[PDB]
Amino acid sequence: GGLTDEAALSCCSDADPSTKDFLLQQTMLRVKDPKKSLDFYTRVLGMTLIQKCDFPIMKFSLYFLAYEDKNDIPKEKDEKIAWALSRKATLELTHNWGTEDDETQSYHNGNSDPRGFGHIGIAVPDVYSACKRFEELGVKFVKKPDDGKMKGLAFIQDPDGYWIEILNPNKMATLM
Amino acid sequence: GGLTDEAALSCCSDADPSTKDFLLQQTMLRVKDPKKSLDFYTRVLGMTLIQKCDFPIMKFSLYFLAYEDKNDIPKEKDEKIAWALSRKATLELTHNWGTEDDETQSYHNGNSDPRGFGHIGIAVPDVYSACKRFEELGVKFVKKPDDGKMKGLAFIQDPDGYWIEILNPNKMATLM
Ligand SMILES: COCCCn1ccc2cc(-c3cc(-c4ccccc4)cc(=O)n3O)cnc21
Ligand SMILES: COCCCn1ccc2cc(-c3cc(-c4ccccc4)cc(=O)n3O)cnc21
Ligand SMILES: [Zn+2]
Ligand SMILES: [Zn+2]
Repeated sequence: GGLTDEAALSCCSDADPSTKDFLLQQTMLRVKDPKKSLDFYTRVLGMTLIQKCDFPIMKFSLYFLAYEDKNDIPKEKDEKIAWALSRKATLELTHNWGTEDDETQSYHNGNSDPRGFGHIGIAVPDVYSACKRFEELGVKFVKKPDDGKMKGLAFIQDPDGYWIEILNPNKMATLM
Repeated sequence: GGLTDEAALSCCSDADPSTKDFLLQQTMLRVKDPKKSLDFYTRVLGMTLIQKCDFPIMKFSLYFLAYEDKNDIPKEKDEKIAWALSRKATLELTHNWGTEDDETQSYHNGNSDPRGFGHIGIAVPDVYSACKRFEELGVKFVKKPDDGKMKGLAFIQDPDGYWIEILNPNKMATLM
């Protein structure tokens, strides 16, 4: 039903040299309550808060989370922004002020109509031990590692309900 | 209002040692037409198609795009999957078979009600030269670099309408 491998490659062009230093820097998700999101991403997932930016006229804050050593965060405020925003693979959480206190408000995770965004995914050394720890911490699951046909791969959800895939790259090929 | 820097830090925890090797591997977006999406991400953005996986019973294809040298892609199939799925900062595009032929179908970019996911962002050496080339290539813009308040920061759109931030970490706007 889909493209063949050769048809897909027929649509691919070699990377133009003007793009050689481009990097996929961030994925932005809006979060209802930053206190709950910061606790989940740092305590449960082990990410580090590398930069916090506040925009008082726009009435929002940005929280940059990444798998980085906090000791690599520069001291100078200008060098800190240039370093945080040049890290690959960051998660940018947007807090629109006041959502945490609004009962009628909630964000949409993209996995039910209207669909679009699906998930972020974390590569781990051991899906089963990571998931046993998530169960112990009361994390909500979308798919446990041994549920469904795709055994050894899981999906959990964050406080806003966004999906997070948990995968071990060294054990994926046997699923084909 | 927003959180203070100290209040945000109090919500954070140091990383449990069992998460020390976790990495943010992928961001998944559903795409209506893989031919259009592959052309955009490779020719316009300069990403490389590092892995394509087809699931005949799930009725979908997965395309993994990343800023990687095509010469680093392994030759053998199982080695290829383990390498592609262990790269940081990949973009996973999901093609649910048949959407390209459904005139009434379209994905939602998360930027209009109901909101959630907002965008991916690419860090570039210079926003102006990057955007000059995007203009020459007929890319659709949400925000040109000098439109509105924040200068030197742009937002473009992919073929499904997902927003893509174009930023230069060395030339970000001054924070209040
Ligand atoms: C509970 O509903 C969850 C969504 C449906 N669903 C179930 C399993 C599954 C795996 C992949 C999947 C497979 C793979 C994969 C598997 C084997 C080899 C190579 C890639 C990579 C990947 O990123 N993803 O997301 C994608 N959707 C999946
Ligand atoms: C087209 O409407 C888009 C939504 C509203 N909007 C306008 C400008 C703008 C910049 C950032 C922004 C600023 C920054 C930033 C700016 C200065 C210092 C540090 C971070 C990082 C970042 O990832 N983003 O997304 C986020 N939303 C922004
Ligand atoms: Zn952003
Ligand atoms: Zn995935």
